[PDB]
Amino acid sequence: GTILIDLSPDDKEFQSVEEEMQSTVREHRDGGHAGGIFNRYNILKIQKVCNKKLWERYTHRRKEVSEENHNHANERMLFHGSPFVNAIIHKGFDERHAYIGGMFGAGIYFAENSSKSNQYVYGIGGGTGCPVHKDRSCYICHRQLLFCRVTLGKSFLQFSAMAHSPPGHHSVTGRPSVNGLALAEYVIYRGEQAYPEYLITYQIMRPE
Ligand SMILES: O=C(O)COc1ccc(-c2nc3ccccc3c(=O)[nH]2)cc1
Ligand SMILES: [Zn+2]
Repeated sequence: GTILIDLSPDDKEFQSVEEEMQSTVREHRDGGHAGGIFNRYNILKIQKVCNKKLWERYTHRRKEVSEENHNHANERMLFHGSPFVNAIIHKGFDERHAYIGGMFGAGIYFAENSSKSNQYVYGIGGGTGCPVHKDRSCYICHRQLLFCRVTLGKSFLQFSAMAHSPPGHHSVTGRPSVNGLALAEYVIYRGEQAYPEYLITYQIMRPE
């Protein structure tokens, strides 16, 4: 059911997604071990992910959440990096895309910082890096991230340095409690609460 539509670099939509990607890069406490060393990206392509069935799955669940939370879906646009990106865009998010060992239990994790999601493109901890060169900081190989529409509903706040969401909540928020520059991370426990809106193809760029 999925089609991918290329956005032109001239399109205001391309430009606003690129800006969110670039402006949410930060330094990581691993010095770049997982995701590589970079301050910005080379954006090669941005595609809209269009799947009627998956869209309707997401909006159905969004209405349920909304109606459980005084007509407030608490919808965000967040990044997701995954070795399963090509399955997610065709079949949607589900229990197979969960981070079983994540800090907030088995769920599907999203980030405000694009560079945090970049650490997962080649797997947990960056895995063994790119398939071609076995390099977590590869500057040649093309990487992909998703920029996703995510329904948080009532989110349980965890202050901090598939399972079920906590009773009375639709999600968990991991609030950064030590690194003052880190943005929040989020976890949902139902795949229907995210839609993989944009597929972004990019390279990390070697600092000069
Ligand atoms: O590789 C596996 O075994 C299961 O596959 C995955 C797939 C994705 C992520 C993942 N974790 C995150 C944690 C915090 C913030 C953002 C993210 C993110 O973007 N992706 C972890 C494991
Ligand atoms: Zn490579």
